[PDB]
Amino acid sequence: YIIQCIGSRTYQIEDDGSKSAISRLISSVYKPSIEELYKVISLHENEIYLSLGIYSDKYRILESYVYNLLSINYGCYQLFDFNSPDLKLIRFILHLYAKLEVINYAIKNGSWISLFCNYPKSEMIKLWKKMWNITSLRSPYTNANFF
Amino acid sequence: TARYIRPNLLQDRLNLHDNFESLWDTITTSNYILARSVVPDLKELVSTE
Repeated sequence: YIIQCIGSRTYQIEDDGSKSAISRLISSVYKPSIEELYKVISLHENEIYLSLGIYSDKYRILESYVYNLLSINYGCYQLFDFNSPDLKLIRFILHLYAKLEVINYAIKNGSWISLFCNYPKSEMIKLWKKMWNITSLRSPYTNANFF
Repeated sequence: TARYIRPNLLQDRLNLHDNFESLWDTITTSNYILARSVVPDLKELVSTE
């Protein structure tokens, strides 16, 4: 039903930061994971390492890290076009959170819901700090990635 | 008492560029790598960072 309404994608959502300028520059033969790029990007200009042999990319590293934590590429979500024009029903994280909520409701109800967001300007700064301090949860079994 | 062998070096008595492209390409290539083997490796220039 979700595909019938919003469609599906024939692509994978960059979830490793492989498509960032800093990574390309580092690619030295070393290969830092998304986690490392995430920690490194969250550093001060002076500290930001390029010790290996060699920007505001800061947004993209976070995107890949977040998508990884949402397994947006595994499970059944990998079959959903998360940039579907049809998925209008929403009025970066606020948006993705908005999209997931609508999709999940669709799966557990057959009907859609529209979400509105009036996030105060003050609240955004508090939230912004939280974004660069998210830890993980290993469990590999959850692996549903089939196609 | 000295003597020396004159390595003769007359021109491309074979105009190897007229129609034979195929081979020129192979030459250029060659002469090219040859060049890089020379082309002095640069020196000290504003630290990357």
